[PDB]
Amino acid sequence: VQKAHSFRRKTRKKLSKHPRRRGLPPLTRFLQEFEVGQRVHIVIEPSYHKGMPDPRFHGRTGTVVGKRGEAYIVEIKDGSKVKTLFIHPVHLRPQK
Amino acid sequence: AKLAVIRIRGRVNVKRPVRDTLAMLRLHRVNHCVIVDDTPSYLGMLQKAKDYITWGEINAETLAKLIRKRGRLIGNKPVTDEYVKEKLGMTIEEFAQKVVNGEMSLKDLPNLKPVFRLHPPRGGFRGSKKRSFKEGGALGYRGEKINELIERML
RNA sequence: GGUACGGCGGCCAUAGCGGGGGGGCCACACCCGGUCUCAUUUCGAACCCGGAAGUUAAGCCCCCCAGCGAUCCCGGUUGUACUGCCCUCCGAGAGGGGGCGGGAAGCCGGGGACGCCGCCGGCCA
RNA sequence: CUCAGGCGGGUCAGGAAUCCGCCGUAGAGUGCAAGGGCAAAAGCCGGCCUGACUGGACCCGUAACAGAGGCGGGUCCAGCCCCGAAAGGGUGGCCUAGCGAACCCCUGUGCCUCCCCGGUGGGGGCCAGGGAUGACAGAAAAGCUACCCUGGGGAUAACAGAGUCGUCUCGGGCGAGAGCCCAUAUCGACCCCGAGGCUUGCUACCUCGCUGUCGGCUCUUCCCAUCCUGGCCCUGCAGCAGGGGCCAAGGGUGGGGGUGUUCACCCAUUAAAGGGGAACGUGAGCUGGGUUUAGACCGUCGUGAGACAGGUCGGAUGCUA
RNA sequence: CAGGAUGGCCUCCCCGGAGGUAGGCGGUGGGGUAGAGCACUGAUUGGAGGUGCAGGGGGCGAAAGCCCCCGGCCUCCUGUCAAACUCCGAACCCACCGCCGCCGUAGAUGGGGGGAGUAGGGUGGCGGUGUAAGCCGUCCACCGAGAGGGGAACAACCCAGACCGGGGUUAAGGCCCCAAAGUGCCGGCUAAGUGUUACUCCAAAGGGUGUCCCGGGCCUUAGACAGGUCGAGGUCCGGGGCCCCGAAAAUGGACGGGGCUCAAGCCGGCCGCCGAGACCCCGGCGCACGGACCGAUUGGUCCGUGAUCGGGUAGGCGGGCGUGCCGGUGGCGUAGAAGCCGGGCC
RNA sequence: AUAGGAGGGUGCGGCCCGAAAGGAAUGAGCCUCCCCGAAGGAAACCGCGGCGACGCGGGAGUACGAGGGGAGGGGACCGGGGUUGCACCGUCCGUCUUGAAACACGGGGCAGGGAGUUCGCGGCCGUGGCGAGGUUAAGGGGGUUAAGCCCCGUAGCCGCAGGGAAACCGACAUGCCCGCAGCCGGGCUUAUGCCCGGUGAGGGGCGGGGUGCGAAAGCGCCCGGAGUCACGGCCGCGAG
Repeated sequence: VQKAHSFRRKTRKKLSKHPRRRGLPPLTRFLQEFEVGQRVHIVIEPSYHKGMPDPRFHGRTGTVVGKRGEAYIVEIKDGSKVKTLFIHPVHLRPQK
Repeated sequence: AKLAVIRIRGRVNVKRPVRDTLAMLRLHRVNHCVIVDDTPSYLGMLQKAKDYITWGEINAETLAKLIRKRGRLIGNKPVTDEYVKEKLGMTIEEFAQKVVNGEMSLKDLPNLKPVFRLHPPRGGFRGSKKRSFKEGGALGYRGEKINELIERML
């Protein structure tokens, strides 16, 4: 039986937190800041449901090209297409 | 250290990664030899393509004989002592000694092709091309013994 | 510069749970009383307001431990289980094997671990 | 503010009504499946509210890479507001389901427009919301054909071949036992390992510009897992006989009753009246009783045309090698 | 649903002008598969302790309740599990950055336009399913769309990817004859024609004082075993190699055949030869790109590079050969046109 | 008239033909001798290693080697063709199909005939004319044996201004940056060529502007002049 892709399809383990990490995350990731041109990894925080990108892009590394409101604008290369995502800084991690 | 690498197996039933590794190593055909360094990147490439090549350490005498016999320039012109002396100022033996020592590289000789197209060995390969040299075949790393094979293939 | 003083924090258990000993210049508390501010789906129990009669019993501060939990290092199991590439290697089959490259989990023994760090203020000097 | 559950103590009060204390990482709850997330909350209890609003921009998913009508979601700008001391939050439900093109019609609102011009009634257009197509990327819609026809298909069934052996036929390993004692004279539970392609099934690999079916008659040949004939071994083999097994395929294995039957049953003989393969051997050798067209009857089912792997009567067999 | 459309994959032309990433090394991050384990969720054998715990069975009491057995619920020990479990956790894969390597100014990455074909795939490894065959996906290696040399013939297995004329050496593999190359060498095994099979084809459970060996115990050279007498090794066990029994099919017959026994079989090694269009060399052709020189309509001659050009179905693109007639231009023919028959040359 | 494969492939032998068009008495097949020579490449013999098959150093990169040249002798064939023999190899042609020799379909022989054509609309390319303009249609005049040839013919169509359903409104003849080719200056290089710095058409990006929706911000489309006609070709759609 074919199943169409949805936001939470096959995310039982991808979007699950460690038992010892249950609860609110430390505020450093919430309040972290980035500059245009910086490269950041995408690590979705399951507890925060705002500004979450599609889980298909979890684990990828993109580049910051702007900032709208509280969310950062991240550009990724899916195959040959350029895809633009609006990701909250809590879901991002600096490279190196 | 300088490593001589010779392709052993053919161009059929070769998967894309190994084929592209061989193309980057410039070993497009059987009985073709190249000289590279023992840097980690080259070692990783050799490990990736280990099932179709044999490589080893080459000494200065073998390198000089290989340059004199199977070395060629652009247009497949032979490499001669007069040309080597005119371009660099020393003999082929001294050039090979310096290259092996690491004081210069083959690219220091102008218009020198980086691929030596060898001849099939005299008496043939003394092992099956499906096993490794350690088991008794003709594949993989064989160390200093690559010099004997190069001698048999000129 | 000293202090068994406090406020705001970072990593978020190698930091927790449970035990033993010591301490109050200051400071933090327990504590005394509910007119005023504030509240009980009753209760000044909490929260709030006004204080210093008494206490270091405990919250707190300092030192220690290895019973539980967690986790770092070393040795054995062990290059064991598993695994990437090639193969005219064996096997009736199931499967296994050779070469090159990686490599656990758990258990046993010996150590570690009862947190580390940033900014500032109070008191004394 | 902290849940579920548990322990100890309490007038009726008990397993279970209400209350005090302690342990209690969520073992509860979050409207509804499951997964994920939630502990000074996203749960429970209260106060005040309608941001489940208006005009727009960009982006992700359905639909990776890699095209998309419709739909869902995310990040924001502006307007008017809600809660709060403030920070801050609010574009429905903590996240992932609960739904739908064109044309036409209804409603809201405030603009444009209708053939020479102007007024009126009426019509048309732009924006927003709604009425559904579940075969859910959106036809309005019941059957028989055996009187059937056409184009095709070994992309696809029935007969036959091929693969497989669950099933079928035939063996083997161990030995609980039954046999007056004694497992193995004979039978051999519960389990386990096989051979054959002689039953049936499964697959759909060859064959639909045709490879003519079942049974019977005629004729030829082959296998052994041997029914009799030849020779042996064990015995719970006294003899006459029996039971089990071994070598052995030269020869034989017949005649009749009902039934289209193969098979099975029965009769009188017999040394015995064996099982199978050869395109389920053999229709350019025969017969045509059954099956499987076109005619007809009965029973059942159907409103009906009609149908029945239900019976019943009749129903063509081409040849100059 | 035997058919179409949008994409993916092919081909031809153009713009633009400096980067690109199939392979590797190191780094910054992501993951929960294999394996493993019981710390949640659900299973799972027995025992010990605690709890009367709303259970049941008896004895026992007017009645308030006792005494045991069993059962339930917790802790520990013991023995086992999980595709819809995870306190752990690889190999490996993916994203990004620096470097090595390779490609690119003889123009890549990228962009625009023209033309398609393709919507039945197969074999092979892996995963779900099924007794199996098979069915359904996945990996892109080979056939499809692929020559040559081998496996006896073979689509798929091995070598190998191919312009033309020659020379040489190797690859798969092979060397008793068929059949080119050894009745080749050293050590051991088999007595069954077992075998003579890399794979497309190949029979098991259970047994064998049949043989060749390894390891571990008891007695153990007139103190062992077999029958107080002899007077030298026996007793048992667990394993390894080859072989044997288990082992029955239909036209006459299959190691390819003949045949082969200190092999022409197997096991551990070695030596020399033979063997492709593969690799090397000489000569020739074309193609792609760049260059010089020369053409009154697409071009022509020559040079330079090609280890990094030369198979090919669907399909795309370029050049050339042939036939009837028209406008020109130059001609042939009764001293023999067209046509036809057999030959020479290009 | 003792021999097996789809009737063929490679090489040569036997028999036979062989005037011309192919070479050749200005010399053929053939015989002898000399020089050079790619990749490749022995052995007699001597010394040594190994239980052995055998190997190693010298001989030696020698003899030989595809091919490239020269000289002498002889004097008529060589190339080519018909048939057949030997050795090795080879299971026909077209077609659907994953898969054809097929027990899958179309296939007695030969000769002639036989299947992407025409129009209309549209996209694109090769070339040519004119160019902010381009081009004619129907038709008319001249001339001609003639329908060929010459001139005229602005109606019409496309373009020059776009946005909007409509009413209606109504834009850069270059303000700035980056920058390829080309040009200029300098350095190195025998030269080609490379590098640095300016200027830079075309190209890319800002800024500004017209209009639609909006209270506005803000977005969509458009704006700093290249189009039009003709010939030929590919394709899409409708006609058989």
